[PDB]
Amino acid sequence: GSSGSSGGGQIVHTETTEVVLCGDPLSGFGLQLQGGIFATETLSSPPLVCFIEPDSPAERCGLLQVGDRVLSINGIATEDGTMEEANQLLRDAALAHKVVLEVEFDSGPSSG
Repeated sequence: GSSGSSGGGQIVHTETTEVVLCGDPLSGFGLQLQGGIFATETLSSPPLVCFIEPDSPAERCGLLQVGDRVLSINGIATEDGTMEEANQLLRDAALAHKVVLEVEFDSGPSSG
């Protein structure tokens, strides 16, 4: 199951942030993913936050915003799935009243 590990290695070359969203299965959450046009097709890259709902849970996180990336969802890699799956993954999560998203970025002097 969860076997502990240790010894050496190196720090992650990239950083990430866990976005915990909560909502009902009806009202869902409040976030839109951005990726391939077609649904029935794997994702070579992580989908971006196409859009976000105002006063929504995804927005309440603040940290989240259009442009962000979604590596995995609840531990499910988006690149190892299809657009739909990603969206669907958000559905099942909604039914849980909780969801976890993983964003990618280089924690540092990100000027813009």
